[PDB]
Formats: sequence, C-alpha cells, structure tokens
Amino acid sequence: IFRYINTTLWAKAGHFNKALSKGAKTTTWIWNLHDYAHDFDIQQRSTGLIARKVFSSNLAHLSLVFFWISGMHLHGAYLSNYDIWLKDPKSITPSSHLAYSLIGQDILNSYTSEYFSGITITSGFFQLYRSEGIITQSQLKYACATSLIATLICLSGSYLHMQLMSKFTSFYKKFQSLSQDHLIIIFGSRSTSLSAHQIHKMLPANPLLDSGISKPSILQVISNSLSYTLALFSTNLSSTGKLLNPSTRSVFLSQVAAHHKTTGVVFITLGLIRFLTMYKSQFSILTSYIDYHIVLSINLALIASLSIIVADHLTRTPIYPHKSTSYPTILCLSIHHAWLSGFLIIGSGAHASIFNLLGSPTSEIRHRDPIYSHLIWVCIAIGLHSFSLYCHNDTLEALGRPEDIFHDNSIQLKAIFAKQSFLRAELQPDIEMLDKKIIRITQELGTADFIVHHIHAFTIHVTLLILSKGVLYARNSRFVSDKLELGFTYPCDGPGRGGTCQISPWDHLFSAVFWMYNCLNVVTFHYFWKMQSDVWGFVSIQKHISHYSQGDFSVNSITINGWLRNLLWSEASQVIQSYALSSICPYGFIFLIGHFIWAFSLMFLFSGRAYWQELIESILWSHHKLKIIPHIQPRALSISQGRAVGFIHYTLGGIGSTWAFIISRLLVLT
Amino acid sequence: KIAYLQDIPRTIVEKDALELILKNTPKEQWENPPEDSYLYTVKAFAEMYGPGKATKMGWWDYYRLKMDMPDTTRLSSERELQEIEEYEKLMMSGKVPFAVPGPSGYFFTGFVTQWKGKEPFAGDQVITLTENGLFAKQFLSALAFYREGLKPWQRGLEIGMAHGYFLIGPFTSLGPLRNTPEAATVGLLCGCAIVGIVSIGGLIFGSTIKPTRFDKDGDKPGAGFIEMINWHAVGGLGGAGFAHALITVF
Amino acid sequence: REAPKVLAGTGGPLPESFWDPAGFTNNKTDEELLFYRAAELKHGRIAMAAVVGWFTNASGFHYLGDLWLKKPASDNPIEAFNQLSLLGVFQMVFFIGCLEWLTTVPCPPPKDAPWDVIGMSDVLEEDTDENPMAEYKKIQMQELNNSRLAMVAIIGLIVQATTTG
Amino acid sequence: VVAEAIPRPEDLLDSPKFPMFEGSTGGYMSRSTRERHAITWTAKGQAKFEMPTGGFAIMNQGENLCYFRKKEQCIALGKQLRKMKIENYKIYRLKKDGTVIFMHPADGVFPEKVNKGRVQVNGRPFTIRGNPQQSELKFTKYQGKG
Amino acid sequence: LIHGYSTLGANDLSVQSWSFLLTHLAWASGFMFLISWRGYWQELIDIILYI
Amino acid sequence: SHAVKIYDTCIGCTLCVRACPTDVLEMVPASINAAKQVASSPRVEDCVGCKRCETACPTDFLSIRVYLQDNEETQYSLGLDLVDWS
Ligand code: CLA
Ligand code: CLA
Ligand code: CLA
Ligand SMILES: CC1=C(/C=C/C(C)=C/C=C/C(C)=C/C=C/C=C(C)/C=C/C=C(C)/C=C/C2=C(C)CCCC2(C)C)C(C)(C)CCC1
Ligand code: SF4
Repeated sequence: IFRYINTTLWAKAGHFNKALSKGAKTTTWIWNLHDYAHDFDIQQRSTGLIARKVFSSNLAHLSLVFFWISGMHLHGAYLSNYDIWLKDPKSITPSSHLAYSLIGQDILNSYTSEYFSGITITSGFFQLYRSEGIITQSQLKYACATSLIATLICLSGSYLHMQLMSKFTSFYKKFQSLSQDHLIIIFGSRSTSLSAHQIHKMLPANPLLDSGISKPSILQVISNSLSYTLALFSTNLSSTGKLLNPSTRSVFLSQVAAHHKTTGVVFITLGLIRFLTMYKSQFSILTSYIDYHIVLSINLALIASLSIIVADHLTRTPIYPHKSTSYPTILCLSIHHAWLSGFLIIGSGAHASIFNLLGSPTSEIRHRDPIYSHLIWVCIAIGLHSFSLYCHNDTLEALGRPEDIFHDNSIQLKAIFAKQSFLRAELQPDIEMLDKKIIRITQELGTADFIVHHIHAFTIHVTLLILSKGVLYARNSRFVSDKLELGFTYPCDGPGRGGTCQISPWDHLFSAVFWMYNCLNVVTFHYFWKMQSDVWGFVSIQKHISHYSQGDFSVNSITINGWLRNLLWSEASQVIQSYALSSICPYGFIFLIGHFIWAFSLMFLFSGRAYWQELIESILWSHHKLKIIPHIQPRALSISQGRAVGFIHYTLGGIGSTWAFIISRLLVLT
Repeated sequence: KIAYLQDIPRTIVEKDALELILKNTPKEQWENPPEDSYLYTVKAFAEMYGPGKATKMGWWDYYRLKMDMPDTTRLSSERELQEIEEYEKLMMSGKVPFAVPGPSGYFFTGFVTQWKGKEPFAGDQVITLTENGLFAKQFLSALAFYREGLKPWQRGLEIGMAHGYFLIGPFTSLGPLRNTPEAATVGLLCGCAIVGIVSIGGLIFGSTIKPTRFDKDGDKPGAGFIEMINWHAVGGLGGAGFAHALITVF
Repeated sequence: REAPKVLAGTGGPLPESFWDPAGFTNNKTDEELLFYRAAELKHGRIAMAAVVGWFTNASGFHYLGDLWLKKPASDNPIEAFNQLSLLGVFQMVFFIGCLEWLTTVPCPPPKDAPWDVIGMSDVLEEDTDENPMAEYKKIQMQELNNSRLAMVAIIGLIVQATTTG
Repeated sequence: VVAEAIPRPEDLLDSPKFPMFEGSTGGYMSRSTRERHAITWTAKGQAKFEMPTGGFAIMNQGENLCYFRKKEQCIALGKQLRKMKIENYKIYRLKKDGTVIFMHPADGVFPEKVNKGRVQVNGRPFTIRGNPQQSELKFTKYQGKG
Repeated sequence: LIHGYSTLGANDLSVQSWSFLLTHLAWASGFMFLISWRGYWQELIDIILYI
Repeated sequence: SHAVKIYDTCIGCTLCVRACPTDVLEMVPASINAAKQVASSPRVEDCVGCKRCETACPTDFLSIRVYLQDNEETQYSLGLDLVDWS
C-alpha cells in the first residue's frame, strides 16, 4: 500500500500534469508548473486520486494552522510581556514579538513595560489568553505543546490518507453523514464542551482576577479548587449585553458560557430536527451541487459572511476582557476579518464560475440577461446617487453655498431605518467607560452615515455584478458562443468581433478583486474614521467626551475633500512623521513600501506581454552574442499571469499602505 | 439476471440498501457499473466475497468496505427520484416551476408558467408575468404611446401633461431658490426648460430615425412622430403651468 | 352540485369541503358563484394587508404620519386615523380609487376567473401533472384560508378597539 | 446539392422538427433582428446536447431544426454535433425576405476535406515576408494595403 | 490646498482644491480603460442593449 | 470585413480550417506540398477575426495571416446578435 510512496517523483518536477511532461522548454513551463500545483482536477489519474489529494491537502493545511497557533503560543510564553499585561493590562501594550539588534533594527522595539521592549502586537492574543484563564507560563507551554502535537497528528493523517483512501473510497461523498456528524458533534457537542471549559476554568479564574486577586493565592485558588464560588456568581440579573463587566469592560464570562451551552443545545436539536424538516425544494440544489468546486464556493461564501459578521461583532459587542479599551486591537480585529470576508467572497465567486464550467449549471442561468441587467441598472443608480451626493456637497461647498449641501446642518438625509433600529443593543441612555477610555457609546447615525452606507451598498453591488456576470456568462454568451470549450481561464478569444479581451470567468474575478478591494477600503476608512470621531477617545470627569478625531466625521465626511484632508492627510501625520520614532519606524517604512508595490503593479496592469517579449528577445540577442544561451528559453509572462501579478501587487501594496496608516496612528494615539 | 447481484451476503450490504442502490442507479449501468459508483464497489467486492468465495475478511478491510458502501441514508428515495424525474421533464418541456427571489434564495410559488414563447428560439419572447401577463399586456397596450384610437396629438398631449406636471416638483423644492418667496416660478421655468429640451431631443429623433408607426397612410414619413413630439411640448407646458397654478392657489 | 363545481376543492376546513351552511350558493348560476369568489378573494387580500398594516401601526411605526403630523401619532390605529392629516387620507382614497379603476376598466380581469387581477391565466398552466409544480391549487388554498382568517381577525381588531379598547 | 425549404422562424411556430430545448433569453432577439441562421441535421438517438444560446436540449430521433441569430452559433452547434458522430448537418442563412442561402457544407463536403473544383481564394504565391513594403505603394491602388 | 474649501469657509484656492479632486477623479477613471479590457464590457453592452 | 490571406508555405495541416468558428477557411487541392492541398479563405466576409487559425498554424511564420480592418467592420465581422444590419 505505502510501498508506492516514493521520492522518485520529487526530482521529476511537473509530473502531476500531462501538459508539463514535454519538459521545461521555456520559462512559461515554470509558471504553469506553479499554476497547476493545486489544480487536482486537471492532474493525472482517476477521480479517487482527486479525493485523496483534496482531503490530505485539507489535513496538511490544518496542520499548518495548528503550527501557526503553536508559534503564537510559544511567543506568548517565552517572548512576551504577558505577565505584566496580566498584572496591569490598562498600562501595558501587548507584545509577544521582538526584533533582533541588527542593522539598528533595535529601533523597532519600543517601551511596552519597564522590563520589556518589543513590537506592540495587535492580534488580541493576550485578551484571548486572559479570557481563556491562562495565567502562568506553564499553561502557555502546554498550550504550545498541545498545538505542536496537533500539528504532528494532522501532518501524519495527511500523509496516511493518501494511501488509506483508495479507488473504492466514498466517505467524502456521504453528504448526509458529513452534515449530521459535523452539525451535532462539532457545533453542538463541542460548543457545550467549550461551555464546560468556561464554567470550570474561566468563572473559577476570571472572577478571581476581577475580584482584585491577581495574586489568586497563586495556585491555592487559581488552580481550580473553588467550588464555593457558584457558576452564576456575578450575573447581576439584567440582560446579557445591557450591563457590561465594569472591571474588564466586557460581557460577563458566565453569560458567554451560558451562550455556548445554549448554542450547543440548539445545534444538537437542529441535528435531531434534520431527521424530518423542510425539504423537496432545495432538492434540485441538493442533487446538482454535489461537486468539489460548488461546495467549495458555498463554504467560501458562508465563511466570508461569517467573517464580516465577526468583524462587526468583535468591536461593539465586547466579549474579551480589557479588549474594548485596547483600540489598536479592536481596529485590527475588525479590519482583518473585513478583508478576509472580501477575499473569501471573491473566491466563492471564482469557484462558482469553475463549477459552472466543469459541472452543469442550474435554472437561474437561462434568464441571466434580466438578472445581470437589473444588477447593472441598480449599480448605475446607486453609483450615480451615493457618490454624487459627495460630489454635490463638494461642488456646493467649494462654491461657498453650504446651505445647499447634504449635511445635518443643511438638506439632511435621515437614516430612517437605522434611527428606528434601536432594537440592536437597546442599552440604557448613557455610555460605558473603564479607565480614561470609552468602552462603547452608541454611534449616532446621521446624514454622513447614510451616504457612506449607500456607498458601501453601491460598491458591494458592483462587485456582485462582476462576480455574477462571470458566473452566468461562463459557458457561453452572445459575444462568444463556445466559451465552454475555451476552459475556465483564458486571456481572450482574439482581437475579433471588435475585441474579446477578458471574457473568461478568471478575468471576471480579476476585475472583481479590484472592485472588492475598493469596496472594503471604504469600509475600512468608514470604520477607522467613525470610531475615532464618535466612539473612541478620552473622557472628562464632568461627563464630557474628547474623542480622538474631535468629531470630524459628521462635519467633514460629507465631502470628498473632507476624506482627503481630515482622514488621509491629518490622520496620516502619525505614519508620515514616524522615522526614528521607536515603535512606528517599520510602519512608516512599510507605508513607503506599500506605495512602491502598488505603483509597481501598474507596470503589469497597463502593459501587454508582446512588448516585454520583444524586449526579452532583444536582450537574448546580447546573451547569445557572448555564448550565454539559456536553454529554458526566456518567455514573457502569459497574459493571464501578467494580470494575476498586477492584481496581487496592487492589492498587496494598497493593503500595506492602509495597514501602516491605521496601525501607526492607533499605536501613537494609544 | 445479473450474476453479482444474486445471493450477495447481507454483511457486504443490506437488502434494503442494495435495492435503494439499484433504484438510484440507472438500469443500463447494472451490468457494468461505471467507476466511483457505489454499485461499482458492490460488484468489485461481491465477486470476491460470498458463499462460494472468500467468506472472511480482515477487520480493517471490512472496516474500509463498510465506509465505501452507502449508509442507507445518502440515497434518494422513490419520491425524491420522482421529484427529479419530473422537475427535469418540466424544465426540458419549456415550462418553469415559478420561483421568486427572496433573502438570498427563492421561494417556489407552486405555479407552472410556460416559459418558451410562441417562437421557442426567440430570446425576447420568453413570456414572464410582468410583461406577458394579462394585466401587464393590457396596461402596456393602454398607455398613451400604445392606446388604440388616439390621434398622435392626443398621445403627445397626454404624455406631455404627465411630464410637465411631474417635472415642476424637483425644482420648486430642493432647488437653488427653494426658500425664496416665489420658489415655484423658478421651478415652473426649469420644468418648462426640461420639457423643451426633451422635446428638442424627440424632434432630433424624429428627423434622424423617423419612426413611421404613427404616420397615417400616404404622409411624409415621421410626420406622426413629429406631431406627437410637438404636442408633448405643448402638453408639458400645460402640465407645468397647471402644477404651478395648483401650488400657488393652494 | 353542478355550478359550485367551478369553485370546488377550494374551501372548507379541509380543501374539498363545500361548507355553505346557508345555501347561499345553491340555485345560483356559475357566473354569480365566480363573482362571489371575486368578492371573497378581494376582501381577503385587503384583510391580509389590513391586519399587517394594523400591526405595523399598533407597534409604533407610523413614519408617514409622524413626519407629516410633526408628532408621534397614537399607537391605536383607529385613533391614529383621526390624527392623520386630512390631506393624507384623501390621497389614500384617491390612490385606491386609481387602482380600482385601473383593474376594472382598462385592465379587466377575465370573466371566467374574475380574481386574476394580475392575470396569471395567460402564462399559467394550472392543469399540468408535475409534482415540483402544479401545486397551484394548494397555494390557492393558502391564499383563501389565510385571507378568511384575516377577515374575521381584522373585524375582531376593529370591534374590540371600538368597544373594549 | 439541393437547398431545403427552411421557412422563416416567425412562420414555423410549433414544428415537429424542433428539438426539446429548455429555452432561455439567449435566443435570437426578435422585434429587432430579421436575419436568422438555421441548422438542420438528422440524428440516430435522442442524445442531450447544449444549445449555443444557453440551456440544454434533446435531439429528435429523426429530423432536427434550430434557429439562431448568428452563423457562429450554428457552426458551434455543428462542431458539437460532429463530435457526436453526426454528419449530414446543413447550415442555412435566412434573409429577411425568406430567401434561403446554403452556407456551411457549401459544396456538400466539409471544408477540412479536400474536394475537387475548389480554387485557392486569397492565395499569395510567396512566403509571408514576400509582401511589398507599404512605403513603396503610397497613393497607388494599395495605399495602405501592401 | 486641502484647507481651501472646508467647513470653515473658503479661500481663493477653492478652485485649486476642486480641480485637484477633479483631476484625481480623472486620473483614477482612466485606470478602468487601461486595466479592464474590451470583452467584459462588450458583454456588458450586450446586456444593456438587451434591456 | 477582415482580410485572411493564405501563403505558399502552407503544408495542408487542415488545423486552420478546423479551428475557424465561422467556416471561413476551406481546403483546396494543390501541388506545392507533400499533402497536395493548401488552405483557402473564400468566405472572409464571415471572418470575425478571432485569429484561432493563426494560433493553429504550425509553420515557422503563419501560412495564414489575418489582417484586422476596424474601419471596415460589418455585422458579420462584429458578431452582432442584438442588432441586425440587413
Ligand atoms: C475613479 C475611477 C472610476 C470611476 C469613476 C468608475 C466608474 C464606474 N465603473 Mg469602474 N473601474 C475603475 C475605476 C473607476 N470606475 C478601475 C480602476 C477598475 C479596475 C479595472 C474598474 C473596473 C470596473 C468594472 C469591472 C466595472 C466598473 C463599473 C463602473 C460603473 C459603475 C458605477 C456607476 O455606474 O456609477 C456612475 C458613474 C460615476 C462616475 C459616478 C459619478 C457620476 C457623476 C459624478 C455624476 C454625473 C456627472 C454630471 C452628469 C456631469 C456631466 C458631464 C459633463 C461633461 C457635463 C461606473 C461607470 C461597473 C459597471 O459599469 O457596471 C454598471 C463594472 O462592471 N468598473
Ligand atoms: C479554501 C480556499 C481555497 C481553495 C481550496 C482553492 C483552491 C483552488 N483554487 Mg482558488 N481562490 C481562493 C481560495 C481557494 N482556492 C480565493 C479566496 C480566491 C480569490 C483570490 C481564489 C481565486 C482563484 C483563481 C482565480 C483560480 C483559483 C484556482 C484554484 C485551483 C488551483 C489553485 C492552484 O493551483 O494555485 C496554486 C497556488 C498558488 C499559485 C499560490 C501562489 C500565491 C498567491 C497567488 C499570492 C499570494 C501572495 C501572498 C498572500 C503575499 C506574500 C507576502 C509578501 C510580503 C511577500 C484550486 C482548486 C485556479 C484554477 O484553475 O482553479 C481550477 C484559478 O484560476 N482560485
Ligand atoms: C366578504 C365575505 C365573504 C364572501 C363573499 C365569501 C364567499 C364565499 N365563500 Mg367564504 N368565508 C369568509 C368570507 C367570505 N366568503 C370568511 C370570513 C370565512 C371564515 C369563516 C369564510 C370561510 C369559508 C369556507 C370554509 C368556505 C367558504 C366558501 C365560500 C364560497 C361559497 C359561497 C358562500 O359560502 O357564501 C357566499 C356569501 C357569503 C359568504 C355572504 C357573506 C356573509 C353574510 C353577509 C352574513 C355574514 C355576516 C356576519 C354574520 C356578521 C359580520 C361580522 C362577523 C365577522 C361576525 C364563496 C366564494 C366555501 C367554498 O367556496 O368552498 C369550496 C367554503 O367551503 N367560505
Ligand atoms: C408613488 C407610487 C407609485 C407611482 C405613482 C406615479 C407614477 C404617479 C404619477 C403621477 C403623475 C405624473 C400625475 C400627473 C398628473 C398630471 C396632470 C393632472 C396634468 C394636467 C395638465 C393639464 C390639466 C394641462 C392643461 C393645459 C394644457 C393641456 C395646455 C394648455 C394649458 C392648460 C393648462 C390648459 C406606484 C404606483 C408606482 C406605487 C407606489 C405609489
Ligand atoms: S494551419 Fe497553416 S499550414 Fe496548416 S493547413 Fe492551415 S494555413 Fe496551411
């Protein structure tokens, strides 16, 4: 069985694809080898190998994630100031990340504690550890050990399943079994397990810390043995979320444990219900969507939506102790999950297109013109409406006519449904604050919030237009009637019919990545400006609030010039003036590098490969002149690869620019 | 009958599960199951293990076999197979089980709207409720542009009255002089200007495209359309003036 | 039954129980029975919207009427009708008058199915045999049974409001 | 070769030659276009195929007939049929007046198969580099068309 | 330049700031003519023409 | 309409004919190659311009050359579907 696991193919690069068997005649062979590496569908051998590869690769990636978790745990146990952060979280910035004293890189470590200098981490791992009752270094040691053991176990399982599974293997196709066991045993039987963990280790510990005994009598009290504290020790009646814990500025962990217990019960009951529930309508979906790419797209869309829900729920539904006051942590936790939501949504669209090209589509593709046409009209309507309210405000403010602009002190567009959406939270008529820092105050939504929400809707709709147009017009179109034979990813069909560049679903993803990036850059900026202007900030003992941006949002965000001046210029002073400043030197440098990479992408985005091919031939003349012949013949990047490289550099550079801009400012202000 | 489907031990697969497999699998595939089909594994094992053959297996081999066979719940029942065999029949017959999009999904309305039009290969004749229903057809036919028995000037007058009456509002309110004591004569002038501009555009259209669907027999081509556009301008003036009169008086 | 067969299998507790415990349909002609159904569906369709409108107004959502009266109108829908500005009521009557005119004279429903105000009969099948469709009779039951419930429900709301608050 | 009597698609509603196809919005846009292309073929079994205008279809055991706006769609369907070992398919262009023009297997033999009586049209008797320079033919019959 | 027109009054640089933003919009608008290529838009135009 | 020209270097592949999506090309008998056949383009009025024929041609430089003429486009060379020019 395992005697066929041989290294003889390690030296034979490109073995998996039969199109690469001719050998590396040109440099295009290298890029094709890298491109087809994970494309198990088109690789050689039967369908059973596809299942084995998919499952074992999933296990290998799971081992990789476990290794990353183990690295974070070891950094927290042996390369961090988590001790002093535990003792005083409101005066110590989290830091489990040092820099070596080479090339003066010592300037990157900054004062986080009197005994520690390092890079302020914004992953929120310290708050997670405190919410996980991790106090001693031994606990982090054993967490790291368990994560390393999990890495080894998952790696070994990925190794084994390449030969345990065979041609007869069918457990992956049993979707009823997968859904039932997943749902019940994981969402139900593991949620209650975490509820048990919290009830037996957090409530014995986190109340002890909040009770002021950071000593906890060392292990005499902290090491469990506290069955005289009661599970609902400090619920204080009320409703979950209406009253926060005054000490840690978060929801009481007893309520979180009850939530996990009840959610596990609900999931178990739903698994029991699924024995007899509503069906026979999603049944066409049931039979037509049993394929790798469709389920991958469905899961990607679902996980991305969950990621955006997490992004919006991690900030002003504070669960973690001492996390609402840690403003850089809140900002990072929102924005990182926002970006992941966008990226995984785009991936869902791509794999929907791939499923359409490999499998057979459904009924909705036959009236695709009305669908992707009313989508076009709605995109045009909300683009010519949302953005232009900004253009109108801008023009009339430049003209000196502020009474004719869309503002609160002018023609005002009230957010009617949001203002009547006091259902969410429904907190008492005041704010909450822990230590000179605002925990959460209700965002008073006005005209600017209305306009920016419509901008969000417009960008979302345009990205969805690109994605659905790629998906629905994958097999064929009025433009080209045999797009199915062209495959999933192709540069074009030729300069004929006026020009057929970028008709493939791959190119539709290529444009959709740009539009998703543009969509949630505005989301990032809206969050980053709104929180600073209207939520975060200092306090005055006379109940007066001094925010970080001093309420710039409601008065400046009504015009594009307001965004340019009060957000991208005034709030970029921290990152731009960050040279020789200990903590924020890398952020200024990375700001510069992000600008460089973003501009560098434009060389690939704007140019075609024929010019570069001719230039490469001109250079190859000089190489052949001096008897330097590369027998792997130099070829310029393929059209699809040029577009991919351009998109990757564009998004990476822009994301790095925002990343530095937000993080350096929040680190300086805090 | 087929050789390997007879006297198959229950331990390899149960009787009801095997019958469910045979029902789900198309009849032509029983003799030689394809590959990666539960019936293929049933054939590849029932021809090795049985009464006259190897009657025992290693525990791990039997464990792997039990995870290659269906678990009696992942197979469509008779009613589900009927659902598919009839849904596909509807779809191929040119009829669509009517569904309406909802919150990321669609509700089936339990209606069979015949989908392909009179010209089945025509893309714009696929009949929908909003364009080919009785109400939609009679509403479109009764519009001023389509109403039977209307002289071209009557269509123009009606359309112009509608446009002129409506166009006053966006200017007299939220306009540059929305707060001035008059604030409505400005809106009247702007609405009349919009009516005149669109009437000029219609005249351009009638002198360039020259639609001939309103011309009476033996007339200068496009004369009906030009008359309709001129009377739309007149009706726009009238409707704008009437809206302004109502605003000022009331 | 003969003539009540045109509205057969569409009422009663169970779908195929011609209730009529007053003889209101016997001796009546086919067109009269169809017209009686047209009255029933029209009452029920309005009743369904009436009940929904009652609840979205008795809970505190009367925006157009709070923004027109410049004050939060009373939650009691009967009392909120009085507070609603007379311009609003007259426009409300006119809009329904236009809709009632539109359906009757310009775009009349057929005479065999006088309740097809949207006119699905020209694109509907209603007589095929598919299971994943042709359940149009069932959705006719849900419209009628829900609407009949809404008719007695909205009267209960009005009667109780006008009497026991 | 004898051209068939392909009637105008607006006058052949409900024909027995039409394959069972789902029908989509991708079909030829009536009310704006009057030139239609028709492809006919004779099949042996009701094998499912894919329409060039979205949606799938099932052939008839006998004659088949389909209407399309563009010749490209007809040729795509012809290649799809020929992959299923279905020869003897003919593609016609229908003029607005109803004139039937026989297009694809023009001489009855597919263009990839040599047939006598054909002559190399648009043939040039030299290598592609043998073309004259554009600069030489200025203001002649071949001003920008060397 | 950015302080030209704001929610504090305007300077004689208001035209400069407005043209600054307009030229930024013009510069970014030409990205789609350079990055996005024809076939996508031809399909989009076919859909609009269908409408 | 475009201009599709066939040059003497043709070796009778028939690949260009098979790759054409609108039946522009055809095979004609000849005597300038071992295959005794060369391509021809009798129906370039149907040439959309996809240049698949050029992709399929294996001669050192294409024996079939398609010259794009954008100021010449007809309804067939543009692949018009929603609109008729006849
Ligand atoms: C800032 C640059 C910019 C701008 C303005 C646009 C604008 C647009 N893109 Mg686009 N795009 C861009 C960059 C840009 N793109 C880049 C860099 C890429 C990367 C490839 C793309 C990729 C892309 C794709 C892939 C898609 C779009 C789409 C759209 C359209 C949808 C939005 C809409 O209709 O709003 C309206 C347009 C506006 C510009 C809003 C403002 C309008 C002004 C302010 C009001 C009117 C002015 C007034 C009348 C003055 C008159 C003119 C004067 C001479 C008198 C729109 C035309 C989508 C589309 O067309 O679908 C509908 C689509 O599919 N874009
Ligand atoms: C669970 C997630 C998941 C999974 C399993 C897959 C799986 C697959 N995808 Mg996919 N995809 C995903 C998410 C996912 N994708 C997302 C989120 C997107 C949106 C961006 C896409 C977009 C996408 C496209 C457009 C295509 C695929 C393709 C494929 C297939 C082959 C992939 C391959 O060989 O690439 C090999 C792997 C690589 C080339 C990785 C190279 C690294 C990337 C490109 C750059 C990342 C830069 C890095 C983050 C920053 C560097 C740090 C810097 C500081 C230096 C395979 C089925 C291809 C296909 O043919 O499908 C059949 C294809 O054309 N996917
Ligand atoms: C506008 C009122 C109205 C009308 C016109 C109809 C009409 C019809 N119903 Mg019907 N129905 C209604 C309301 C109405 N329904 C309500 C509210 C209910 C719920 C109890 C029902 C329950 C119901 C069943 C269960 C069945 C019908 C059936 C029928 C059809 C047979 C004819 C018939 O029963 O008498 C038509 C004439 C009338 C209904 C006269 C209206 C009532 C008179 C005026 C006296 C009622 C006054 C009342 C006592 C006082 C008002 C206040 C009250 C709420 C307390 C016919 C199409 C049968 C059918 O078609 O099945 C195949 C059948 O089986 N209906
Ligand atoms: C919102 C709504 C809607 C819509 C509506 C509409 C669309 C309306 C319109 C309306 C209109 C749009 C109206 C109009 C009217 C008009 C008028 C009423 C006019 C009149 C005029 C006149 C009367 C004139 C006269 C004259 C002349 C003719 C000339 C000379 C002078 C004079 C003045 C004498 C719907 C249903 C969708 C739904 C919901 C609700
Ligand atoms: S592909 Fe080129 S070489 Fe081959 S037959 Fe066609 S024109 Fe001649």
